[PDB]
Amino acid sequence: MKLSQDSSQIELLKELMDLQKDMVVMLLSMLEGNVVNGTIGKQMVDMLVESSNNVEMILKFFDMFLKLKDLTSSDTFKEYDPDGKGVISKRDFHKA
Repeated sequence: MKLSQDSSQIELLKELMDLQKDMVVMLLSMLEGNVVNGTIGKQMVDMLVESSNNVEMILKFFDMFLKLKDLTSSDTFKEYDPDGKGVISKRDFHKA
């Protein structure tokens, strides 16, 4: 969140994303030998419910960015100002 709130710092955000990807890969490797009522699955869901707020913020961040990608090319934003490259006064962007 702190890194997305500003620019000129994309590298740190990308490295943090790679670290989170490796962490969830570790979780998947822990789960890859589970049963429907596995003790490891119970431990993981307990860890999630303990870290409820953090994973909520991560999911909200991902929702925001995925919905932005879906909305920038959904109804009228791709042909709003089709003169040259992307020219948005950001006021129409906010209202849309």
